[PDB]
Amino acid sequence: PKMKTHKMAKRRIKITGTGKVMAFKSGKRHQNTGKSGDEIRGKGKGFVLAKAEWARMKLMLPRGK
Amino acid sequence: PSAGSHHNDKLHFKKGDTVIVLSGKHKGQTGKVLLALPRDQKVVVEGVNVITKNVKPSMTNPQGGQEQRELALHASKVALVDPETGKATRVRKQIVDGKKVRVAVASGKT
Amino acid sequence: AQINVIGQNGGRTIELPLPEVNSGVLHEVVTWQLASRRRGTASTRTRAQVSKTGRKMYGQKGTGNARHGDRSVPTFVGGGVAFGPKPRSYDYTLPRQVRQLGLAMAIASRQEGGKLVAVDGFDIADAKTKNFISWAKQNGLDGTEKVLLVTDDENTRRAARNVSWVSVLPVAGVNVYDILRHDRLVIDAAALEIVEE
Amino acid sequence: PRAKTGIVRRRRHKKVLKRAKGFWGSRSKQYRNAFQTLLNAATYEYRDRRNKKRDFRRLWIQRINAGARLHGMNYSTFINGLKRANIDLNRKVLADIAAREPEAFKALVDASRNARQ
Amino acid sequence: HDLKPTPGSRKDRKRVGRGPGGTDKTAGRGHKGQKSRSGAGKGAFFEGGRSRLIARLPKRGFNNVGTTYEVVKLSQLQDLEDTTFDRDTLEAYRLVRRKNRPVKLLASGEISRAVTVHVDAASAAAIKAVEAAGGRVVLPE
RNA sequence: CGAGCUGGAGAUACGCUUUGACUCGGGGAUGUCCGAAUGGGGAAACCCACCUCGUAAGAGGUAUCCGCAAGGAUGGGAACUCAGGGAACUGAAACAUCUCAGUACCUGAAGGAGAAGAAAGAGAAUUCGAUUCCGUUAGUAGCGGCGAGCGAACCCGGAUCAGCCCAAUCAAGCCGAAGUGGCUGGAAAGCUACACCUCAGAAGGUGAGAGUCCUGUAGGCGAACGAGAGGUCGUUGUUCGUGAAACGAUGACUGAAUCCGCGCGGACCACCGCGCAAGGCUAAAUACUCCCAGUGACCGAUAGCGCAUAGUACCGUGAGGGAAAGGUGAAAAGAACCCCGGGAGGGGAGUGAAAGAGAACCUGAAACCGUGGACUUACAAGCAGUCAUGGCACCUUAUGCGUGUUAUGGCGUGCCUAUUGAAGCAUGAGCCGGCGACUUAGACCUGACGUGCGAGCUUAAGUUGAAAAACGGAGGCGGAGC
RNA sequence: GUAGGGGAGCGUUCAGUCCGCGGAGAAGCCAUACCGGAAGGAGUGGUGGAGCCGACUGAAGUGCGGAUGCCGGCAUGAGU
Ligand SMILES: [Mg+2]
Ligand SMILES: [Mg+2]
Ligand SMILES: [Mg+2]
Ligand SMILES: [Mg+2]
Ligand SMILES: [Mg+2]
Ligand SMILES: [Mg+2]
Ligand SMILES: [Mg+2]
Ligand SMILES: [Mg+2]
Ligand SMILES: [Mg+2]
Ligand SMILES: [Mg+2]
Ligand SMILES: [Mg+2]
Ligand SMILES: [Mg+2]
Ligand SMILES: [Mg+2]
Ligand SMILES: [Mg+2]
Ligand SMILES: [Mg+2]
Ligand SMILES: [Mg+2]
Ligand SMILES: [Mg+2]
Ligand SMILES: [Mg+2]
Ligand SMILES: [Mg+2]
Ligand SMILES: [Mg+2]
Ligand SMILES: [Mg+2]
Ligand SMILES: [Mg+2]
Ligand SMILES: [Mg+2]
Ligand SMILES: [Mg+2]
Ligand SMILES: [Mg+2]
Ligand SMILES: [Mg+2]
Ligand SMILES: [Mg+2]
Ligand SMILES: [Mg+2]
Ligand SMILES: [Mg+2]
Ligand SMILES: [Mg+2]
Ligand SMILES: [Mg+2]
Ligand SMILES: [Mg+2]
Ligand SMILES: [Mg+2]
Ligand SMILES: [Mg+2]
Ligand SMILES: [Mg+2]
Repeated sequence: PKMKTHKMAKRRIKITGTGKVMAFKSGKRHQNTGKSGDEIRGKGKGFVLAKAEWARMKLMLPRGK
Repeated sequence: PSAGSHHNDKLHFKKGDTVIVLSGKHKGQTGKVLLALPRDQKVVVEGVNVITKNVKPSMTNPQGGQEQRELALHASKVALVDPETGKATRVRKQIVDGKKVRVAVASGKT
Repeated sequence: AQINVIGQNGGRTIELPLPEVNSGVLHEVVTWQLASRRRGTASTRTRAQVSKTGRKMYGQKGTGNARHGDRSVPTFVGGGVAFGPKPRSYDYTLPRQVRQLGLAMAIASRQEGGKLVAVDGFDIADAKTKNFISWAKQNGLDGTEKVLLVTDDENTRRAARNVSWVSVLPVAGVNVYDILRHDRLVIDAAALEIVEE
Repeated sequence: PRAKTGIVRRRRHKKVLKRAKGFWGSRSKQYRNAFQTLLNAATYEYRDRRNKKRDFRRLWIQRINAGARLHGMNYSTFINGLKRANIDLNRKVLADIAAREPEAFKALVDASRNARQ
Repeated sequence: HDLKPTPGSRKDRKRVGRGPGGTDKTAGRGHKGQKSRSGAGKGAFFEGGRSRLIARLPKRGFNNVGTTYEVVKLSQLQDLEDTTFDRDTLEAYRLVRRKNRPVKLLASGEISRAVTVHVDAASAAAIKAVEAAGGRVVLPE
């Protein structure tokens, strides 16, 4: 059986050139009028997971994409 | 798993033929084929010979009584002989007449 | 780097698998080889496969007995095998270059023997084993060795075969096993100037 | 291929059992209780190698004290007596002197009470 | 029969169980627990019963395959090919085997000698540096 | 075929057979009664009739459905095929959509295959051209309480190739090379000395292991008979879960054009492309394996099928469940006869190489039961051991580091499991013997070790060969990221 | 030194090859004071009556005291 790709992880995770794993910062959908404008700015973004969380994601998409 | 199975139920000699005893205790003694059973591959030759016992039965006769009769042998200790050589001999199938198949050696025939 | 016998004597060709032949790669090639031909035909029954009804034998608690559900179980005499062999296959694809380097290194090994004997033409009358025996005898094949013969001529093979100590191989039926199995190799030689280039 | 037990289990078993002769009742005839008895035997063997070294020292000491006191001396005072006069004897040996050779042990006594004076 | 495999080619497997040698009793598995048990399952992305990291993270953007360009470098074509030239069926026989995708040329490292190239697109600084060395770049019609 | 035969059965008698038996191959004749059962009935294998011929004996006919007739159908068949109907456990660490799964099961029809098939197509090159199957694309595109998880197709490479008609050689069998002498042994195949055939050294049988003793093998011969439309509502199919939902598919209602016409191309329109629905058949590649043959790093009597045969004994009203089972000897020469006993059993004798093989018959372990002998025990508190010493005994890895056995002293809380903590009055266990538990798979993922190539590396299906392997570049991995 | 990780090995069937034994007697069984660091391994003798050891290599249905485990035989309770 070919190991399947974890379709949830498709739109939320990114493989990197070196071989680290990325995602988008969170809290941006109704936690808005908070705000602060620098939070709202800092959140829409993107960023690298701390580390412990790497193996799993890697196993989520074997193809990298 | 019958004895003839290995030898295709086939006798390499007929009844009434003379035979030399190849192997065993009666090496080389000679005799007439008195009885030959193909499927079992067993053959009687006036030379083997044992002492059998008739136990109780009042037929034949109340008392026991012992007896001297030959005990059949396994085909593979039997061979056709060759009047010249006089010895243990193989066989070739050649022809005669008038539709008869016959048996030769290295110098036919028996 | 070596001579023929009957109908010429060239053979200085063929580069060879140095340093002085390696057994490691040989091993690779041979175990692969035997693996490739295993029947993989061992087969046993498991719990699903034993003819035992699946009905519960008696009550889960009560009885005073230990608990069981079925008599088709691997802790049960006459049951299933827990972890038996089912028919499988062992045949993989060893990298080509390694098969090639192998065969090569076989010939090379048998060269430093020197148990190579390159041969041209032969001379066995018309398909007779006695004549194979005399031919062999003229070439130093006493009988005290096991010999692999490779040729494309129907009748020379047809003459060797029935000899206990000769194993007979047509064309490119060659392989590291069969070779390394035997002592002497009859190459022949016609195939050698092509199996260099 | 399959590989039965064939022969191994019985060889193991007989090994244990044959270690176990002279054991009482089932302890020498049933495998498991043999094997078991033997675990405890393990403990006892190891222990008692050390412990017999403990025991014999004891014995020597007893005898020594005895001889010491025959000639009017305690053991302890006898042994400081010996160390003082730098006589350097094993107590195994001191015991054997004490038990086997009277006059000699006597001489060591006098030497030691001298070393004490 | 003479032969032997390489030291360190073949490690003998783990036979867990088989006595106090040895991994006794529990065969690695530890004492009790769901991990101890014998069943196919958990599996791998199951944290606690909780609420999973991947499930807590925002999805971004759709998905699209689009077209992907097969990369050819300068530095490849340059230094030591001695221009056997590009064409179409020539590149393959040298080294840039793909099919099904259009070819692109990108800057890489260095340019000097002039060559004629046949790609499907290329970068600005690549056409610029290939011309400034005397070579032309061919895009299709 | 050519001398034996009279089934397993081995047992006495009768006898058959060179006028060709027995066995093998091939056709016919006979073929009671039941079972689709079909004359009517019926609790299968039994009861009762009617008609035509016949002297009676006997023979033949008497079901239902399609058809004028001829003739066809009914029933059965392990798996495999299609069709009508269609689960749940379970997974989602609860559950309802979802998943298990169109799986299990039920019914139907049919064959040695079946299905499918001759584009109102796939598709995006104005490319391809019936279907099925394998590889691959590819866990990609997509689906999804966007959770669990589900998951194509096109291209490309293979296997096999096909498209036509209608409505205005194998199955019996025969021939078939080459060795003798001495030695061990109960027995020769083994040993030994010389010797031969090999297109034949595959294999089995022969008193132990046989190329050359038998059957055979390579090779050759071989038969009279024998065989080769659209719509709306309600739904669903494929990746298709109402999603923007195309398309097919019908249950209900409704219902157009026929060539400047019609149908598609993922709402929908134009344009540009592909297509001729509503009429049928079609071999080949594919599936399966009751049966047959060959093979095996499959099993050899708790193994392997449940069976060294039995769906039996046995259990159950029934559906249904369901065992254990093996071995004299080379050859029955299967122990005449004598002794004790009603017999059973045994002791002789005799046979045998061996009865240290006697029919409760290969080896014959352990638990467990006894006889005999050594040293020992009737003032003793004990997880039975262990250490130390003394006594007796014994001398084939043995006169010392001894072997057996003991007296007395010191010391000592069974094993396993589970636990903070086990001698525990916590779990398991009568005993010994056997069976008994971390494996397999994928051409998946990720490391360690090793090997081959190395800026390159590799093939898969398959093709051919096959006492081997070689081809096969389709594909896949590196090569650039964001 | 418990869970656990790591390392070097012992023994079992089957397989390839090499060595080689075996009716002046194999495997199996039985006794034993010898050998090896341990799994274990030999020597001799008794049994048995036809097959088998050692070495290297390969593949496993490969090692038992437990599971109120399974099949089987035989104990206890009891001359009750
Ligand atoms: Mg059985
Ligand atoms: Mg101390
Ligand atoms: Mg370990
Ligand atoms: Mg345990
Ligand atoms: Mg536990
Ligand atoms: Mg716990
Ligand atoms: Mg006949
Ligand atoms: Mg009727
Ligand atoms: Mg439920
Ligand atoms: Mg659930
Ligand atoms: Mg039917
Ligand atoms: Mg609808
Ligand atoms: Mg649907
Ligand atoms: Mg429609
Ligand atoms: Mg047995
Ligand atoms: Mg009697
Ligand atoms: Mg006694
Ligand atoms: Mg008292
Ligand atoms: Mg007393
Ligand atoms: Mg507690
Ligand atoms: Mg603990
Ligand atoms: Mg207690
Ligand atoms: Mg207790
Ligand atoms: Mg408890
Ligand atoms: Mg109890
Ligand atoms: Mg590496
Ligand atoms: Mg330690
Ligand atoms: Mg072997
Ligand atoms: Mg054996
Ligand atoms: Mg037990
Ligand atoms: Mg109980
Ligand atoms: Mg029992
Ligand atoms: Mg009484
Ligand atoms: Mg009582
Ligand atoms: Mg009473």
